Order: sequence, then structure tokens, then C-alpha cells
Amino acid sequence: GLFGAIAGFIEGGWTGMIDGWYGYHHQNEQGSGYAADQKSTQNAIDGITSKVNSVIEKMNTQFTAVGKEFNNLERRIENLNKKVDDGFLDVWTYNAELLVLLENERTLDFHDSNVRNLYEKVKSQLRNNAKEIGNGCFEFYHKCDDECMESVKNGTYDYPKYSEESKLNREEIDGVKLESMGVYQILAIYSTVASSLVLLVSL
Amino acid sequence: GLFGAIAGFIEGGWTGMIDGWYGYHHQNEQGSGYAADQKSTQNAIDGITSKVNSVIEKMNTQFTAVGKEFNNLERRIENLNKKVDDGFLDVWTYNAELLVLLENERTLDFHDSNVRNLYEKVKSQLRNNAKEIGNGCFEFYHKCDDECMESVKNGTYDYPKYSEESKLNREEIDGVKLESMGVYQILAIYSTVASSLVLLVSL
Amino acid sequence: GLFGAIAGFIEGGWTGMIDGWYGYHHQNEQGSGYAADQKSTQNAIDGITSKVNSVIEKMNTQFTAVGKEFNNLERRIENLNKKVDDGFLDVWTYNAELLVLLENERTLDFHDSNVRNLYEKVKSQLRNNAKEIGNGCFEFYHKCDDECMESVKNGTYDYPKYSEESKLNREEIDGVKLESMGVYQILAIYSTVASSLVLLVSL
Amino acid sequence: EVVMTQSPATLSVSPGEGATLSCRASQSVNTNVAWYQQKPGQAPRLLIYGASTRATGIPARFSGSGSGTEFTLTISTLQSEDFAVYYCQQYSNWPPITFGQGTRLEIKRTVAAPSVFIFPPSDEQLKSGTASVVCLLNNFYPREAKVQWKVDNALQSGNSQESVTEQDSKDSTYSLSSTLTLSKADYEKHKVYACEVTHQGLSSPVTKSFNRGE
Amino acid sequence: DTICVGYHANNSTDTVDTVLEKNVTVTHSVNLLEDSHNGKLCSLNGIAPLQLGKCNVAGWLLGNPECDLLLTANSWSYIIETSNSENGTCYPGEFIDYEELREQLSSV
Amino acid sequence: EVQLLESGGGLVQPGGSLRLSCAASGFTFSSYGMAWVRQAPGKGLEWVSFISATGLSTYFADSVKGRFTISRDTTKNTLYLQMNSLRADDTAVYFCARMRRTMIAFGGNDFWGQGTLVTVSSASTKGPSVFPLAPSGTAALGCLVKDYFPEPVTVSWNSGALTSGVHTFPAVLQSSGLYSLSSVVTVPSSSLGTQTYICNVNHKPSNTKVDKRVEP
Ligand SMILES: *[C@@H]1O[C@H](CO)[C@@H](O[C@@H]2O[C@H](CO)[C@@H](O[C@@H]3O[C@H](CO)[C@@H](O)[C@H](O[C@H]4O[C@H](CO)[C@@H](O)[C@H](O)[C@@H]4O)[C@@H]3O)[C@H](O)[C@H]2NC(C)=O)[C@H](O)[C@H]1NC(C)=O
Ligand SMILES: *[C@@H]1O[C@H](CO)[C@@H](O[C@@H]2O[C@H](CO)[C@@H](O[C@@H]3O[C@H](CO)[C@@H](O)[C@H](O)[C@@H]3O)[C@H](O)[C@H]2NC(C)=O)[C@H](O)[C@H]1NC(C)=O
Ligand SMILES: *[C@@H]1O[C@H](CO)[C@@H](O[C@@H]2O[C@H](CO)[C@@H](O[C@@H]3O[C@H](CO)[C@@H](O)[C@H](O)[C@@H]3O)[C@H](O)[C@H]2NC(C)=O)[C@H](O)[C@H]1NC(C)=O
Ligand SMILES: *[C@@H]1O[C@H](CO)[C@@H](O[C@@H]2O[C@H](CO)[C@@H](O[C@@H]3O[C@H](CO)[C@@H](O)[C@H](O)[C@@H]3O)[C@H](O)[C@H]2NC(C)=O)[C@H](O)[C@H]1NC(C)=O
Ligand SMILES: *[C@@H]1O[C@H](CO[C@@H]2O[C@@H](C)[C@@H](O)[C@@H](O)[C@@H]2O)[C@@H](O[C@@H]2O[C@H](CO)[C@@H](O)[C@H](O)[C@H]2NC(C)=O)[C@H](O)[C@H]1NC(C)=O
Ligand SMILES: *[C@@H]1O[C@H](CO)[C@@H](O[C@@H]2O[C@H](CO)[C@@H](O)[C@H](O)[C@H]2NC(C)=O)[C@H](O)[C@H]1NC(C)=O
Repeated sequence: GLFGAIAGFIEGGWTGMIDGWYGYHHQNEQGSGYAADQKSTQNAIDGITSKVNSVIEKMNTQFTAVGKEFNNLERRIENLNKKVDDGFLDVWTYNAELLVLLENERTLDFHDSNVRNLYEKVKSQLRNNAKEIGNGCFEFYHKCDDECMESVKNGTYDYPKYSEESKLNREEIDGVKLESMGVYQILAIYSTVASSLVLLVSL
Repeated sequence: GLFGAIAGFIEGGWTGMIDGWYGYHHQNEQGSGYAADQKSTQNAIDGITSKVNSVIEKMNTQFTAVGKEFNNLERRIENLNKKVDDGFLDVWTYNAELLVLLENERTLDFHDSNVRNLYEKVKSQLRNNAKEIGNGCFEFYHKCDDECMESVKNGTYDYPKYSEESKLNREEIDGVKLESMGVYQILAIYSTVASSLVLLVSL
Repeated sequence: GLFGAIAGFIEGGWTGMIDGWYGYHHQNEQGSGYAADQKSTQNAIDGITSKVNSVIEKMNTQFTAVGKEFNNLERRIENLNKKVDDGFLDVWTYNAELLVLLENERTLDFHDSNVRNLYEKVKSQLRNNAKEIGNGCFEFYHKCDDECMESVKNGTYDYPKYSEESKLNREEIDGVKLESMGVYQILAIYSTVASSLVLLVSL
Repeated sequence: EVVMTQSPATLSVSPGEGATLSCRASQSVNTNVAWYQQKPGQAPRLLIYGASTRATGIPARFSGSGSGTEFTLTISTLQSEDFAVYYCQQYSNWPPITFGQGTRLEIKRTVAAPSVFIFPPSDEQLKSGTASVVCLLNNFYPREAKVQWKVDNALQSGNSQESVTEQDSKDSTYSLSSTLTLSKADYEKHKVYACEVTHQGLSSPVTKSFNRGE
Repeated sequence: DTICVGYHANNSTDTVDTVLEKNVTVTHSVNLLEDSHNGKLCSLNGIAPLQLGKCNVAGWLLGNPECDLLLTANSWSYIIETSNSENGTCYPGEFIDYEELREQLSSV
Repeated sequence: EVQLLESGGGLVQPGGSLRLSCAASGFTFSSYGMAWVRQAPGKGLEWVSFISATGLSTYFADSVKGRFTISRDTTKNTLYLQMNSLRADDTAVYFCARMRRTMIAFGGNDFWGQGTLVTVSSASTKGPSVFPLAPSGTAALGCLVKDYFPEPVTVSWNSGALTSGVHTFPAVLQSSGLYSLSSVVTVPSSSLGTQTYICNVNHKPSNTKVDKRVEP
């Protein structure tokens, strides 16, 4: 089953990333990104390697097999021999092609699940101060440097260090401050006017 | 694996929808819905058609096979012949039944993944102005006509056309306006009262 | 495909839970939790039982088979007999090992899908008044007793009973009330001052 | 910080021909290079992005190539309007964003000799206290010329400025002015002043001189 | 500042067949099928084969006099007949149980 | 149709402050990042600053940190840049510009403004001075324009009836803080006797026309 990530809500892959299959792309105060994630791709490599080695070691090697001989009065046994050899040959080639054709969707859905889980982790440990925008990116209500980049990448974000300050910038963005505009609707008028009653009586 | 959509958080299917497997149901200012989504069901049809054609073309057709004859002194070869035929027959019927019994959950989980991905797309391009309610529906803080219905359906929603106006209606719903109630707690009292000190001195 | 729940965003299992595979853990006013969910584990038990019974009943039992005899002038038929028996033996042991090695990831991903769907249900019927915290827990802006615990567990939460009162406690937590602090920025100063103009004129 | 470098400094070309320019980097950007041209007194306009895909509304005689650290812009033909200033830009690693150094494009014609003149200061400049001498060159190709300023056959430094016109549409040759600006005392001190011109079209360095009071 | 999440891409053009699709371009792959072979006939574990040449096994065991060359051989790895191995029995007759003799021969 | 209009220029005393504004028309201003690039006179380009699409990310060049701020208004579709405590080396022509995409690798800038002139220097508005460049016995004659602080001037020759061999050199800043240029005319060598040549200099900031006839 297509889990939705590869060629889904995430666009196609990255040419510039080299040393892995799963990486990040940061844009802090002093650089750009393209750094790998050596945890999850290691488990991916180990799983696929165990997979291929198992598929190799299940198929047994065959020993010597030589075609036999018959005279003109043993045609029946020869036809039986040909039926045996062709039947076993058809069974083995059917098993091989069917094994490959199931294993391919198995490994492609495995990669798709890896992408989606690595995305859900990054979203789940950035539960408010992120502002997702589309196709797997985040935009960071607070300020972040390389230290908190690697703090995201090792999964140790220590979120309540930033939680109030991020909140401040979030209240800048939409807020109720545009509804407020700085003063009250017009009450400061009435209090200029409650000072005007003073002037009019104390003339 | 049951991905959760069919007979899950979404209730059962729709009788009135005709021309597809995946559709929408809109209720704009001038009509009701039941329109299909010809993109995703086309890929579904093509995938299942390639699947069935592959399963057909892997099985080879068999040529002529006629039962043979033996006298009373060749019982050994005849028992060998019967063992050969029954063994191949059992292997072929086992492979056929096992192939069908795996292919059925493959295609059912394929349909389940299609439902869940088509739901995640509609949610992801309606990231604020939607107000989901349950069993795969949305309720649209702004106003929408047939043009923005097809703008949802082609996946081109151009969200920042509506983003402030939707926000206005969202601030109507819960807001802080019910906490505000129109004036201040009682400060307008003190400013009536700061006008009352005027009256009492300037008597 | 690893759906992400078991040994993923949820930590390892619970020793103290006994009578099922899928349960809850509540901490209301008068107790702790560890109660099972007899709906979903029943479907899990029935599915796995049908699975194992199908795998049993597909394999046929074999009847009597006795090794045969040959003299020194029928070596050809004997070599054919040995090739037949070893070929069928290799095909059957290959099918058995491959069947088990696919069925194991099938059932493990089945359990993973069950965990993730049971989590999504509890989140989806607690759409605001929950405050998720991490590794599959919720923290309940309103007050709940054992009755609403079983109301969650049977899936009948009747949410709009609590919706305003929960909102009250949510406005306690972050709010705009800390920005408000109790009075206005300094306007009450001007209205003390608009009462001070009274004093200065009416001296 | 990826520092870019354009090459060459200035390209000369005859019309109906091609051109090629190289932009190099300090590290390896992948393909993320764009180019721009700019008419004098105008905003720059987009040409090519990613070194392969031409922008919308661009004629097909432009092309680009390159990867790694070196990139190349190529113009097939000309119609005497593309002579502008050219800029390469990376966008791989930023902030900050770094541009090239600017590369103009010249029209090539026959190497011609300047007409050289000199102008002594008017005496109302000495009434104001100004001493302004103008050494003037007109109608010369190429751009390079050498002016040596001599005070009784002795070189000065830091008292002469210069101004160069643009490329005329008729002859494609240039015009140069050099200005000596001094006080009264040095002009009334020495007598024989000269500007000596070493130009590629000239056979010899030509000396234009004048006396004090002429 | 942000952290976009993505995956590897490459320039490889090799295609893998699958159930729901034909010709899926993959980044890395591995072959599991052999096609290359020499045109040579070498020895099994360092023991040379026995080439009969133009001789049949019957003419070799009987000692067909035109099979005079391979008179001194005693050991091999396997026996090579050719498409011109027609020098068997010079005098006409019937070598009875030739096939069973070949089957007994193939384990010595 | 997409264009960018920009304003806020003018001569300002050093150490002062400016508020440049770039308005946009023809597209959705709330769906793209924006950037500022300056150009020194007679030099190449120089990127100044960047603001993201939602405005959550702001970036500045390293040489100009702490002296410049930037903001945007959605309803006005307007970009504002505040300059504080300027220096003499920041006289340039400024450009507001739009990114082409919204990724990190944005892929160039497709739309631009048209440049506002900002001069940061400490001087007063001064009218120029005109001096003749008289032929000794030669075939050329000119006029020198000196000591005017704001650009530009305009030098005509007998009310524009003389367009051959009339070279007007571009101006140059002198070290005292004023501008100077010259205009030269090539004549025949026997034309010194009869033909009349008058250069006319017009300075629009100080609003002064000077008429000057050149003669040996
Ligand atoms: C080892 O193998 C070789 C290869 O087969 C074999 O030599 C062949 O022997 C046969 C048998 O004699 C030859 O066949 C005949 O050759 C003669 C020439 O001598 C032809 O005239 C024959 O034509 C017909 O006429 C004959 C006279 O009536 C008949 O006797 C005959 O049956 C035909 O009807 C016929 O071609 C064959 O030519 C050779 N070939 C070669 C190229 O060697 C050799 O005999 C084998 N060794 C031993 C010891 O048997
Ligand atoms: C995962 O990433 C986090 C990011 O916070 C790592 O923690 C940081 O590790 C670095 C390692 O160099 C520490 O930097 C240096 O530490 C030394 C020793 O105190 C000090 O002399 C330096 O000045 C510098 O700080 C850093 O202190 C540390 N902590 C923080 C908050 O940045 C973490 O090690 C990574 N790995 C794991 C397994 O978590
Ligand atoms: C996907 O849906 C969008 C919905 O916005 C489609 O865009 C709209 O397409 C219709 C096609 O009829 C356009 O309607 C008509 O256009 C003509 C030509 O301008 C005009 O004369 C009519 O008055 C009417 O507007 C419509 O303009 C267009 N845009 C919008 C904003 O509605 C889109 O074509 C669909 N397909 C794809 C591949 O995106
Ligand atoms: C799923 O859980 C809900 C939880 O609300 C169950 O509803 C509650 O069921 C209990 C069963 O004992 C009811 O408790 C008792 O009802 C009797 C009869 O009215 C009364 O005499 C007692 O005082 C006590 O209330 C309870 O009323 C009922 N409702 C609520 C709101 O708690 C529900 O039955 C469970 N099962 C299903 C299939 O929904
Ligand atoms: C799948 O591909 C094979 C090989 O085709 C080549 O590689 C493909 C990725 C694509 O680039 C093709 O254009 C290439 O030719 C196809 O097999 C060939 O198909 C063509 C017609 O498409 C036919 O003329 C040939 O005889 C076939 N075989 C080869 C090896 O030449 C196959 O058809 C492709 N199938 C689909 C559905 O695309
Ligand atoms: C895909 O790109 C890679 C670059 O990583 C190409 O590999 C290069 O191939 C040439 C030709 O032999 C070598 O000289 C280089 O050393 C290789 N690069 C590296 C990093 O090893 C590869 O050839 C490209 N694919 C195709 C089909 O051309």
C-alpha cells in the first residue's frame, strides 16, 4: 500500500544529498542544509541486507544432472522423463518470478513507511512552535541555530526552553492585536468628554 | 494492514455515486454533490488491470497429455507415473489457491490506502479554513461556490485569497469577544465617577 | 510496513495488563487504570484464528509411500525415482519456509495497524478538550470520572456536554489574560488625570 | 561563504558572432546558478536558472552549461542590442547571497589613434585660486590608454582625475578627459607642464605641453 | 529558519518490474541471474576431462583401431563426445544394454 | 501585470534614518518572499536583505547587521525597510525584488523594481562655476563645470545647434565633496576667427543658468 509520502505530499528526491537515503535541509543563521540522518537509514540498510541474504540462502544449489539414453523400444519411459524435467522447470521458474514480483512492492512500501515515520517524528516533537507550510517543511516561530538543529536531529528538542518566547511571535502573526489597534473603541473619547464636562461647569 | 478508512472513521459507501470509486459531495449555494474524482480512480483502474493481466500471463497453458498403458508386469512404473501426476497436481492447486488468497488482501489494502491518501490531500490543502466535523467532512469558515469546489477538486485551492476573511468568521465562533461583552469590566463606571467628582466639587 | 506505533512513538508494552492485547490506562479522581478493550482484540483474535486454521487446512495429508526395489540392470529407473522424490521434497520445504516467512510480517504489521487505529479513534472523538502530551496520552481540560471513562471506551463521548467549560480552562492556560494583566495599559491613569483637571480648575 | 569569480574582465566581439563567459566558485554548488543582464540605468532581468532551463520570454540563442565549480554562459548571435552588463549568482548556500563581479560586452572594430589636445587654465580660475588643466583625447579604440602627467618633466601623483564617455553608436571609439586640479602656488611655481599619451593605436607617446601664461 | 525533510535521488536508469506497474526506475538494484560464460571447457577441481574426439564409448571400450590415440588414459572428470563421434563398432551387430552400461559408467 | 513601485530616496545627513517603501501590483503579495539588493555607483551588485513569505524569517547581510530593519503589510501590499545611523559608503541605488519560488533553492528573481537613488553625504546645495577651455592655437575648445553638490547639470552649446564632436564627460566626486565635469567641442582650426561658441550650464537643484562664451 502506498503510504502517501514518496511522490505524494512530498515532491521528488534531492540530487545534492549524497551519503544516505533520509536527510534534512536546514537554513539557519549561517548556512544551508543537506545533512543525512544516520539512524534510520542504518536500520533500512540492515533490513534490506538481511532480506537479500535470506532470499539467496533459501534457494539451494543443484548438483550434477546429465541427460540419459534410451533405445527405440523404451519411448514410454523417455516421454515420462521429459514430462518430469519440464514440470520441475516450470515450477521453479514460476516460483522465482513470483518471489521477485512480490518482494519489489514489499521493499518500496518499506521505504515509503520510513519516509512517513521520519516525518511524523519531526512533527511530533515540534508540537506548537513549527508552522508547517507544505511538502514537509517547518518555519520555527522562535530562533534556532546549529545546536538546536542537531537537537532536532538527535530527537532531544527540549521544547519548554522556548515555549513562551515562540508564543510571543505567534501572537504577533494573527493575534487579537489587529482587532485591538492600540486603544479602546472610543471610550477614551468619553473620558476626554468626562473632562469636557469639567470645563463646561467650571467656566 | 487495515489503514483505517474503509468501514473505519468513514462510514459505508454511497449508492448514488455512479461513475467511479472515489468522489466528493458538495453542498454549495445552488446544489448538492455526488461528483467523482477521475484522477485517482484512473490510476486505480490501471494498477488493477496490470495486476490481473500479469496474473493471467504468468500461468502457462498446457499442451497435449494422454494417459498411458501398462501390462501386468510393469506395475512399478505405473505407480511411479501415478505418483508423478498427483504430485504435480497438488503443487499447482496449492500455488493457485495461495496466490488468490494473498492477492485479495493486497487489493483491499490498496483501496484503503487510496481512500486515506485522497482524504489527507483534501485536509492538507485546507489547513485552517475548514473546520472538520467527523467522518470525512469539512465546513468552510468562508463562502464557497462551484468554482472553488472545482478548485478543491483539481487541487489548486489558492488559499491566501480567503485567509483573512475566514479568520473573521472564526473569531465570531469562539473568540475572546464573549469574554469582552462590549465594554470594560467596570472602568467606564470610574469615568462616569470621575465625571461625578466634577459635579460634586463644582456644585 | 512498520506503521509507526509499536516501538515507535509509543514506548514498550505493559506488564500489568492481563486480559487482552489492547487497553487503556486512566487516572480519574478515585483510581488508576489498566483496563482492556474487548472490542478490537476480539476481531484480532478471530482474524488470527481464521488465519491459522486456513494455513492448516490448505496443506494436505499424505498417504502411504514405500520405497521400491530394483535389480542391477534397472539403474536408470532408480535414478529417475530418486530425482523425482528429491525434487518434490525440495519444492515442499521451499513452499513451507517461504509461507511462514511472509506470514510473520503480515501478522506483525496487522498488530501495528490495530494499535494505530485504536489511537486515532481516541484522538478523533476528543478533538479539542484533550491536550495530548506525548507517547499516546491525553490530559483532559475538563473534569472526568469513571462514567466518562467508559463513555470514551464505548466510543460515545457526547462532546458538546463539556465544550464551553473545557474552553474556560483552556483560556486559563495560555490565554490573552497574561497580556491583559487586569486593567488597561495606562488609560485608567488618564481618567485619574481627567479627574485631576477637575481638582485643578475647581480649586 | 561561497565567493564567485567571473572571467574574463571584459569581452570584445564583432557583430553577428558569439560569446562565452565563465563563472567559478570557491566550493561546489550543485546546479543552483542563475544569470542576469543589465542595461545601463535599468533593473537587471532574468536570463537562465539552474544553468539549463531558459526563462519565460527569452530568445533561444542563449544557452548555459556547467556543474561542480565552473559554469559557462554562451550567446549564439547578436543584433547589437545585447551589449550589456552580465552577472552570475549562486543560491545553493545562503544567507548571505553572493553575486558575480559584473562583465560588460564591447563591440570590436579597428584600432584607431586618439586626437589629443590640451587646455591651460583660464585666469579667472586664478582669480578664484583654481588651477584646472584639461588633457583631452577623442575618437580612440580600444579602451586602454595611458596618460603620464609631467611638471617640468617630473611625474605627479594624486592631483589628476579622469572621465571616460560611453561607446558611441557610430564609430565605437571613446573619449577621455583628464583634469589637473591644484592651487595657485604650484601653477605659478613651475612653467612647462605636459601630458604624455601612450596609446596602442599611437606609434609613439605624444606629448602635449604648455608654458606658464599660455 | 527551517528544516525541510526529503530523500535521496540519483541519475540511475535501471528498471524493476513490479505487479502494479512496468518499468519502475530505481536508485539501486541487484541482479540475480547469470548470462556470461566462456567458450572453453576446463577441468573440475584440477582434473582434466576425457575427450573421445571422433570416438564412441562403445568403440572406446572395445578398442576400435581407429580410436588408437586414447589407448593409455585411465582417469578423468567427465567424458566429452562430439558431433562426429561415430566410430563405435566397426563390425556390425548390437551392443546389448548400452544405456545401462553408460549409467554404470557415469559413477566411476 | 506585475510591477514594483518604490520610493523614499533623497539626500540625507549621515547618521540619520530613512523609511523606504516598495508597493506591489499584479499578483498575490502574501505568497512570496521579498528581497533588497543595492548597487554602488560604478560598481557591481550587492545583496542587502531578505524577508520570507509569511515574515517569520528575516535575514541581513553581515556588513549591515544591527542598523537595518524590515517589515511588510498585507492589506497595503507594501514592503517597508528602515535604515538607521547611516555611513558615507552606503550611497547606492536600491532595488526591491521578488523571489521566483518559495523553496530554499528559490531559483533567481524574475521581477524587479526600477531603482531609487539615495545619497548619504554631509554637504549643502551649491551652484556650480563655469570656466573656459580656450584654444591656444589648436582646434578644440571646451567648458569646465565645477563645485556643485547635487546631481545633475546640463551643458548646451549655442542652444543645441552643435552636435558634432561635442563630448560631455560624466561627473566625478572630488575629495572636498563636490562634483565636476567638462564638455569639449572639436572645431576646424580656421574657425577660431569668426564662429561664436557659447556654453550654457543649467543646474536644476540650485536653479541657476550660466551663459559663457569661450574665446582665446
Ligand atoms: C569411422 O568413421 C568414419 C566416418 O563415418 C568411417 O568412414 C566412412 O565409412 C563409410 C563406410 O564405408 C564410408 O561410406 C562409403 O564410402 C565409400 C568410399 O569408400 C563410398 O563409395 C560409399 O558409397 C556407397 O557405395 C559402397 C559400395 O557399394 C557401399 O559399400 C556403401 O554402403 C554406399 O552404398 C560410402 O560413402 C564413408 O565414406 C566413410 N567416410 C569417411 C569420410 O571416412 C569409418 O569407416 C569408421 N571406421 C571404421 C573402422 O569403421
Ligand atoms: C545530539 O545533539 C545534541 C544537541 O544539543 C548534543 O548535545 C550537545 O553535544 C555537543 C557535542 O559537542 C556539546 O557541545 C560541546 O560540549 C563541550 C562539553 O561540555 C563544551 O566544551 C562545548 O562548549 C560544547 O558545548 C553540547 O554541550 C551538547 N549540548 C547542547 C545543549 O548543545 C548531543 O550530544 C547529541 N547526541 C546525543 C546522543 O544526544
Ligand atoms: C481545475 O479547476 C480550476 C477551478 O478554478 C479551473 O480553473 C478555471 O477553469 C475554468 C474553465 O472553464 C475557467 O472558466 C472560464 O474561463 C473562461 C476563459 O477565461 C472565461 O471566459 C469564463 O468566464 C470562465 O471564467 C476559469 O476562468 C478558471 N479559473 C478560475 C479561477 O475559476 C482549472 O482550469 C481546472 N483544471 C486544471 C488543470 O487546473
Ligand atoms: C458504554 O458506556 C456508557 C457510558 O456512558 C454506558 O452508558 C451508561 O451505562 C450504565 C450502565 O450501568 C448506566 O448506569 C446506570 O443506569 C441505570 C439505569 O438508568 C441507573 O439506575 C444507574 O443510576 C446508572 O445510571 C448509565 O445510566 C449509562 N449512561 C451514562 C450517561 O452513564 C453504555 O451503556 C455503555 N454501552 C454502550 C453499548 O454504549
Ligand atoms: C518497459 O521497458 C522495456 C524496455 O524498454 C526500454 O526501457 C524503458 C524504460 C523505456 O525507456 C523504453 O522506451 C525503452 O525501449 C520495454 O520493452 C520494449 O518495448 C518496446 C516498445 O515500448 C518494444 O519495441 C521492444 O521490443 C521491447 N523490448 C526491448 C527490450 O526493446 C517494455 O515495453 C516497457 N513496458 C512498458 C509498459 O513501458
Ligand atoms: C551519474 O552521476 C555520477 C556522478 O556521481 C557519474 O559517475 C561518474 O562517472 C564518470 C565516468 O566513469 C567517472 O569519471 C566519475 O568519477 C563518476 N563520479 C563519481 C562521483 O564516481 C555517473 O556516470 C552518472 N551516470 C551516468 C549514466 O552517466
